[PDB]
Amino acid sequence: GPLGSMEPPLPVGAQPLATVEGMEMKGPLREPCALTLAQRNGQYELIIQLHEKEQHVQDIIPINSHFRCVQEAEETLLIDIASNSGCKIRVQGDWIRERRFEIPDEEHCLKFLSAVLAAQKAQS
Repeated sequence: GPLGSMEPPLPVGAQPLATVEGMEMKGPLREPCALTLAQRNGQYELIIQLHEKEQHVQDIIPINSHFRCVQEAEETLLIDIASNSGCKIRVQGDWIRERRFEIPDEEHCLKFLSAVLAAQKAQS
């Protein structure tokens, strides 16, 4: 019913815990995107989707020490929700040097931040 006529863009094995629409900002320019948290193989992983004109690029960014989500701060992994209402976060790790992301949808931001925060909180 809720599923589309064709397999979803996200991995089949992946279990999208939460899905939200955000915007990826980069020094030279920005580009609309979407942040989706999913659990695969009993592990937590964050998938970043870019609304690229060509095709939705699938970026697999596993959640762990290498992956960090800082909410408008140098390193505020413990707290992220406190800064609701248009939340801006930054991701840095082996997969990517540094990229910015934002979610203007507060209601959606709560689920995204809560799910992602819980994932990192549980790991560390």
